[PDB]
Amino acid sequence: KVLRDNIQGITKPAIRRLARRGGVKRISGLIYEETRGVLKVFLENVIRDAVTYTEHAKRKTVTAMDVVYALKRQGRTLYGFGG
Amino acid sequence: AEWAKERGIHLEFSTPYHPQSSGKVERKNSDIKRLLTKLLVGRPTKWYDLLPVVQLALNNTYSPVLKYTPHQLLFGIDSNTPFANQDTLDLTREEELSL
Amino acid sequence: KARAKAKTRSSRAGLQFPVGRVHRLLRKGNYAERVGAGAPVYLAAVLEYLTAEILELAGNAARDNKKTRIIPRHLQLAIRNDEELNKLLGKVTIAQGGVLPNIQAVLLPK
Amino acid sequence: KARAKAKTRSSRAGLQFPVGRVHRLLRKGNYAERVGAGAPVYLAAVLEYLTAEILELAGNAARDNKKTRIIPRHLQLAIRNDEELNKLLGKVTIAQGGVLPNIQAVLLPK
Amino acid sequence: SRKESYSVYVYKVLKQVHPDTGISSKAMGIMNSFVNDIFERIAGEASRLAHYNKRSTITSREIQTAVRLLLPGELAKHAVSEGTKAVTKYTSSK
Amino acid sequence: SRKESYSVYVYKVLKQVHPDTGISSKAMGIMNSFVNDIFERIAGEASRLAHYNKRSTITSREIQTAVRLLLPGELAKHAVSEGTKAVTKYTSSK
DNA sequence: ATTGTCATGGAATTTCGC
DNA sequence: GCGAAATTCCATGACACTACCTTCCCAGGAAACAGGTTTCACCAGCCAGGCCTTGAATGCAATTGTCTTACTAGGAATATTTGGACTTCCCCACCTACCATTCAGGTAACTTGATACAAACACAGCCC
Repeated sequence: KVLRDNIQGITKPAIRRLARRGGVKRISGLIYEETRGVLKVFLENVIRDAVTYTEHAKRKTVTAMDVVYALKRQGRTLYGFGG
Repeated sequence: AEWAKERGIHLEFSTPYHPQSSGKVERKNSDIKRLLTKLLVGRPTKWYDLLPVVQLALNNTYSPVLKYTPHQLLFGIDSNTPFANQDTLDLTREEELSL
Repeated sequence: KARAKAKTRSSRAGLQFPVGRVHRLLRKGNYAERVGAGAPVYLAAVLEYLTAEILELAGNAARDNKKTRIIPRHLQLAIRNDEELNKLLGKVTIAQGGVLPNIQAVLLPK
Repeated sequence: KARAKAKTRSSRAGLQFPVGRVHRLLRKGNYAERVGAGAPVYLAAVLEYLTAEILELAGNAARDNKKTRIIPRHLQLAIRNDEELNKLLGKVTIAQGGVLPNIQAVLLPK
Repeated sequence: SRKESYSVYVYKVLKQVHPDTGISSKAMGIMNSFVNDIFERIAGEASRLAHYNKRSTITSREIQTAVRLLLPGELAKHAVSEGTKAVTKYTSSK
Repeated sequence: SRKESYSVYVYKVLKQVHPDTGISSKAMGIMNSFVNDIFERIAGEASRLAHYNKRSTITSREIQTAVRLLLPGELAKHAVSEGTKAVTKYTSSK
């Protein structure tokens, strides 16, 4: 199923609100075309590593431990969902 | 083979890929797997318990075309088993060796 | 017939984390072929010291913000408050936590 | 008696890295309990593609600087010249190499 | 079927230093997955300590070195001495 | 005693694509230790693929997934197809 | 410088009764 | 001589090292999920005005960069001296493999219990 224009779903306040959690007061208007780029790099290195686990067990559902196993691979461990 | 030359064992080997050459052992393995099969019906196969049974249950099965025990053809008289012959107790053991 | 009183090996060492369950997770995880009898004892203790040290610190932050139960924000905040606990989990995201309160003291208003 | 001609499994697949030596480094490294007969074949090929791809690129830098043998500087410089070879070894120091020649083009003289 | 866990063995530690304290479900899973991760760091460094010294044996010495590597500074002083109590108590028994 | 190595099997690859090329001693050890490291990444990810799917068996399928994880992008397209040639050639033999 | 076999149930056979 | 009973006969089959592997079935349930409807509230998108921050232009001051010299210590080669890692050989205790026995935990259920959230009115802290 194909639904495009959804890198533009990461809206303009929801990058500002993520900026405020990092402790950032004033931002530019050109981070919005940088953040959407660095985000899709990070999801093209997790979903590419997650699907090769789900294809390997011949599952059609990328389950909760799969993503945690992908994040185990990169060296960014996620607790709380298992694994 | 180096142990076998100590005892005086003449080792004999079958022709390869020919299990028919070893005659009786391929028959009694169809006996042991028809005694241990029959004992172990309807329970977990704990067959290490039943091995002193098998070399006393098969060794007192009459050969039905020879009409003797394996005990009698090996020793000469039955041991204290159920249903043992008294037909040899009418004889002298000092003379039934050559019988 | 009966047998003796089965005393668990977690009660024979004064721990709380099991040693029977740890000793079958060193022979079904292919870590090595032989696993000593004292190794899952010694490992269930180190799993028990470090489970206290978070929850000791997670108890305080629950108390300092007037809470009965420890929600993950406290686990988020008990970690990264302690220095040496943070250097263990320096790469590790905790789910549903957010970050510590932090301003770089240059963004303060004028 | 004698036996047949011992044909090595590296020659039965058209590779150069062994499969007999790889197949005892999957059963003495405790990776799993059972190791398939095709797995050290398939792994000795991937060890053989990637051993060429450095030395293919390490042959060129030896040639472009008029050298017969490949010293580690060429291995330092064959890596980080190719993009996708660098992203594999992005964390990895190569001994006795130094870095690529690089200036940020702002330090150029005035 | 059966999911093994460390959830029960948290209440046997939570009710040791904070006996009037509950703990939520979604915070159990963190302290559940804290254990399974900090398990296989210590095991998976004791494992690779077996190959580095050519032994097939995980002793209780090798878990001690694989805790003095993962834990930094002041945790590496306590969690060593919080294990050798639980071994010397264990071996004097049985 | 005996140190096993991959040094000999480099000259059987170095003399395939650059037949007029030598290689130094201290550069052999890099391509030696490149192999032993890239060995146990692929094995040590195929190993942990055995536990994740509850099998005791390293197949030649599991090495293929543990190469599509470690190698990025365009190496993951070639080193897969540079293995399935060497298996199909292998299995049609013997 | 080695090779079937042997328990097993119809079924045919022999005993033998008077 | 017929029938009943006691006996010999002979044609035959299974034992040979065994488990996996694949694909379809079954199945119950459940897993949620993918699909879809529904509604309300909220978060995002819109646009402009004011101000503050950044960029630039600059002059200058000291910081830094270069040149030069007396020199200190690093490195290498040496002899030697010394400190040990690993190979070696052997034995014991410890781990394992096993079954039987039993206990404990996980699921599960019914109940209970307790806390957190949502809401409302007010208080306090900081800022314009």
